[PDB]
Amino acid sequence: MELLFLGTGAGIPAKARNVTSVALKLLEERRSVWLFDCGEATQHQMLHTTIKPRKIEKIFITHMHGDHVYGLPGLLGSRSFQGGEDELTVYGPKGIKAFIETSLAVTKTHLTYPLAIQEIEEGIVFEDDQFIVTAVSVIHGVEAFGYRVQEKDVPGSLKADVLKEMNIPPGPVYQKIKKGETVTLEDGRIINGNDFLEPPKKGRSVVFSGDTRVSDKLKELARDCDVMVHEATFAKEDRKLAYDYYHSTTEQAAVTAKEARAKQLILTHISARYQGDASLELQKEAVDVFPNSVAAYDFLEVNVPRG
RNA sequence: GCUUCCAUAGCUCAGCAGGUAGAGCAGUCAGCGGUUCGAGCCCGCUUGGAAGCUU
Ligand SMILES: [Zn+2]
Ligand SMILES: [Zn+2]
Repeated sequence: MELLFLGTGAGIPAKARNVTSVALKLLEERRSVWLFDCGEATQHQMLHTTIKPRKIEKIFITHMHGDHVYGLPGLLGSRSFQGGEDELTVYGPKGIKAFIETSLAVTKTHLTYPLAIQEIEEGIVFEDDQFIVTAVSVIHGVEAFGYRVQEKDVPGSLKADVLKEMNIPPGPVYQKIKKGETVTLEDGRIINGNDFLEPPKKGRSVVFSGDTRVSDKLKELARDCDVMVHEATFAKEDRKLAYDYYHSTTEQAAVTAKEARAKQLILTHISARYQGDASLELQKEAVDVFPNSVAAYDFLEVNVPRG
């Protein structure tokens, strides 16, 4: 589980930072990549990385603003052109279906893969045996969301040495014991799988805030998460600019991660006003409140470790 | 440059939901790391081959 930042810029693209797009690498977990917002030139940034368009399984959109969506028709089109076979699921607010379908029909684009566009609302957006994604409404003026990718608890390691010692040879019965199933051995021996299993390991959690003002709903959504990817468009000084433009400051994002009891905070959606040298100042403004703060820059890779 | 299939006893390609290597002849399963109880098979990356590259 890795977080590759493709775009850390707010509103209009800059030479330093391209517009918003964060990739959630799940190659070991599910052989795929999950995108969090797809602003213009996301595909272009992807050409300088190991992430391939065909590797994308689902794209989650926070809000309909152009710096988060204008990369969608190009990325979807290229995936089909690279020989895309597997399904792609676009999650977004009301308007995303109109935007994708119109931009693909007028351009005369026929996808070589199935496209599912789910117009989401506050609650569980996607759920299966491995992951559970929940969206929550955020303060931005326009219909905006905050996502949480929650990895469901994995079953504990097999006490294989215990089985080997008990004259149980390694074979296809080992995966059945790993599930906890009461197995009937070749020589007629009944054993409970759960007895030879270590305590289950707690799953990882990444939170993508999108564009938002200081929100209590976002604090609750990011409860005890491994990595909180919060937007910090402005600095501590530009507090009034943040309110009037429906955004958050470095200090505001740091207070949220502190109260949510998050392990790490990554500041994204940074204004073009602040340069490479000024980025450290923004990071230190957040570090004073929440120490494990990182001000994200283009092509930043952050690993999400397990417990 | 990109994206997709090939590299296994000096040499023909056999292999299976991943269960501890099956043959013709005078086994560092290309390297390394990871996932896993366990990797030829799964995920990375580094090497050597082949084929596509119109929104
Ligand atoms: Zn934005
Ligand atoms: Zn916005």
